[PDB]
Amino acid sequence: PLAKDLLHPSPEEEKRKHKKKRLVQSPNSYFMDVKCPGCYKITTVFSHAQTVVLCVGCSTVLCQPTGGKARLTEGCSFRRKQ
Amino acid sequence: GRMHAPGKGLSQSALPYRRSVPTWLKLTSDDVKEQIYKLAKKGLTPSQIGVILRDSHGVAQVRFVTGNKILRILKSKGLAPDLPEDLYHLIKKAVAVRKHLERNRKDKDAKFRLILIESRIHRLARYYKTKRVLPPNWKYESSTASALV
Amino acid sequence: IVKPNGEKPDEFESGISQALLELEMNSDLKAQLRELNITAAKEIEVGGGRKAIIIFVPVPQLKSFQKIQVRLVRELEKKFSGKHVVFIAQRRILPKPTRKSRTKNKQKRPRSRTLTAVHDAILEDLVFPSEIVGKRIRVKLDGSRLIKVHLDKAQQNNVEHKVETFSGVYKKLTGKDVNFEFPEFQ
Amino acid sequence: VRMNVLADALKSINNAEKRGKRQVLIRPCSKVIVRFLTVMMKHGYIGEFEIIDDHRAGKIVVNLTGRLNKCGVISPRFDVQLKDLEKWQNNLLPSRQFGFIVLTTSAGIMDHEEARRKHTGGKILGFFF
Amino acid sequence: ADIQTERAYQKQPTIFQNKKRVLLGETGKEKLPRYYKNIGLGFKTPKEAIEGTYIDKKCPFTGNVSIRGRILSGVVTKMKMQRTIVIRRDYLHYIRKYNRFEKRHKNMSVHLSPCFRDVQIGDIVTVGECRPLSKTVRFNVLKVTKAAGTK
RNA sequence: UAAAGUUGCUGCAGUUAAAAAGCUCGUAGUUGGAUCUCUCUCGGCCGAAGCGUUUACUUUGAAAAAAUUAGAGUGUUCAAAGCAGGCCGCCUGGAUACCGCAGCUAGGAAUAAUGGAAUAGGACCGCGGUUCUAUUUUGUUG
Ligand SMILES: [Mg+2]
Ligand SMILES: [Mg+2]
Ligand SMILES: [Mg+2]
Ligand SMILES: [Mg+2]
Ligand SMILES: [Mg+2]
Ligand SMILES: [Mg+2]
Ligand SMILES: [Mg+2]
Ligand SMILES: [Mg+2]
Ligand SMILES: [Mg+2]
Ligand SMILES: [Mg+2]
Ligand SMILES: [Mg+2]
Repeated sequence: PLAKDLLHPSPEEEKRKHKKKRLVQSPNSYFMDVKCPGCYKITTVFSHAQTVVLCVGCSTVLCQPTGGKARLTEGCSFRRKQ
Repeated sequence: GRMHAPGKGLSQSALPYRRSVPTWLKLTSDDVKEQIYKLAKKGLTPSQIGVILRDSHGVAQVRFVTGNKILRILKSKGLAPDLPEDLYHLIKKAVAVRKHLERNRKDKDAKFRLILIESRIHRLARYYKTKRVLPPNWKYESSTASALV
Repeated sequence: IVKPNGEKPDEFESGISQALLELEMNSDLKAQLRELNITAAKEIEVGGGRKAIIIFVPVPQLKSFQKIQVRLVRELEKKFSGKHVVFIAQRRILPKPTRKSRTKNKQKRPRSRTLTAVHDAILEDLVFPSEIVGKRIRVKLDGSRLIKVHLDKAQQNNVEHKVETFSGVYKKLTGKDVNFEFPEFQ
Repeated sequence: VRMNVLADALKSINNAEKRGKRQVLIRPCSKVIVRFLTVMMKHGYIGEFEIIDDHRAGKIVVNLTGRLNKCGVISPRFDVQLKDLEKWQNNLLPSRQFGFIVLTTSAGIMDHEEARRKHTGGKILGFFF
Repeated sequence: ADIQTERAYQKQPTIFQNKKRVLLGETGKEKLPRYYKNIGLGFKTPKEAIEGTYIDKKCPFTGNVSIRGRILSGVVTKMKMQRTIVIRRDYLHYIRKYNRFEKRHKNMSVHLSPCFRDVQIGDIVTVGECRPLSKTVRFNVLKVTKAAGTK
């Protein structure tokens, strides 16, 4: 305590903190590139998706809504964007 | 804290610092606008439009891409709700609780919650009157509440 | 090429216009700069014996410029030798409304045409290849300020050597001291 | 709900100084807050501070030197004339040798001594000593 | 708009309306000349008063009244009387023991001329002091400014 | 009246000493988050004209009975007082301040309200139109 630099927070404890309580608020979510097991072409998906994302180029269900992060279908791969 | 509940929760979205469109986003402002228009024709409120665009089409903030908010976009072209969506949802909730109450006369929690919902409706309606969104003679009536929704 | 608002082109503006024309003659991106139209240019001393070039691109054509900004900058760097080139949109700062004024404005001043907003946009365009990750204003003991800008590291090198060029440009056209640094991570 | 951000800032810095901490973060920030912190600067009571630009409202990280006994706000912001300034500083300040009353006049934000020099009254904001 | 609705004949006293006219100059009616005056203090005469036909002896522009003394402003609160309205003036009264103000108001019945049409509950009126026009009316509406959100 | 910070604006108290409504909603009231750095015409470069949304606030200026209060001068023998007095016919006073609030006045523009374009019921340039109208015409008349 006492002499603790609030100007230069450490990255680990900055991620440790709540998203709204950081020096500058940074959301915890991200955008994923989801690849279906059979379809050759990728889809952009929100991590905390609240809707049943359907394959635009097929009938496969890509993710299911949950309390927090959306659950990807088994086999459907994903890569973090940016 | 909550307006009508004792709870004091801290749960909301945290928009990022960067207001620039991400490079991977290949959608143009016009494409986003047409997607918004057809989603509105499907019968969705601006909230649902934003959720669908964020979930499936990979746009973070429509205002961030098109330089303009969703409701303004809908009102600009013409197809916008007669009364604001939050007021509409409040009226719908009040109608539902009233319908439940008229048959369950013994329910006293429902009466209390209904009064809370009416207070919220009145506050919102008075605010919208002061901003000229609603006509000054617009008033909430239980008899015509179901008609409005 | 240059179309000044005051319709008084000068020697450096003419040089910039003929250089852009030469690009339109011998660079595949000709079809871009045939439509585009810059408005002003200036050469200003920046570091010791060094100088820098500022091109006042029009606001509505800013994004079209930023589409091929990197190519334009590299080509002008080759043509102008060691002369750094920065593209900054030309924005009008309407005067602040004052009780001792007149009919100069029958409409409220838009927030985009304000000193603070104009300066923020000027900095953003000044560091276009990078992104403004953060901003920190430090107030010194003498009352002076210092705007320290956190830029993305993704595109460091590209403007890493261009450090102290943006600072000089901003000190010239804005009058405020600005320092640039790259955060370790986000 | 939160009103008079200046009161919250002054309470935060006062509590941090009572606790012996070397830096304090204040949020939200404001131009009134920055001017008050600067008049506290020029008299050596606070130290260097830095503004963090969150796009909603900035934060201020304030370095603290142990020279600050009290800093507070006076609400409501009463209008003070030149005649009543003596009564106000008799009430608020601990001595005539040190301490300052801060006020907004049309000339800006400044301590009571500068307001006397410029012959301008205004509205009281707070005090520090 | 018929202007003869009283038992007596309504007419501007200064204007003479029975000047002899030859048949050669009988192109319909003579377009009865209108009496109007320019009240000072930089107040413009409404075009309605100049080109109107109403008879109002209390009108500051076409009647027999002199604007003198105090010029005040108020908000229109009621318009339920004939040719006169009730405006509200709000202010803060200082209390020295507490160094604090309290909100006060007083209503004022002011004569409103037919030259000011489309006056709504809520607009601002600049009124000017005149001689007593009734038991409670001592002011005449000189200018009307619309509310902040009018159509 | 002070003591009485035992009426508390300054500046009091409400767990147990007297004290927070049984609980919630809710009109009025009170309070309310960041944010925005004077000119075109008239008269002799100025004097004029608006109006910059309006203020609140702050500073100045004017108008504000005397007595009383503060206060300058003056040995009532001193003093409370008084407006007198001093020099060898002259000389010299009978000042000044203060006077809430509201109302006038002119600077300042931080603070605090308020507005200015989103059915464009927008600004500026020129255009064109529609209508009515004052006088130019013109030694004169006409
Ligand atoms: Mg509540
Ligand atoms: Mg007593
Ligand atoms: Mg005492
Ligand atoms: Mg007690
Ligand atoms: Mg008890
Ligand atoms: Mg209780
Ligand atoms: Mg209330
Ligand atoms: Mg505020
Ligand atoms: Mg007196
Ligand atoms: Mg005396
Ligand atoms: Mg006065």
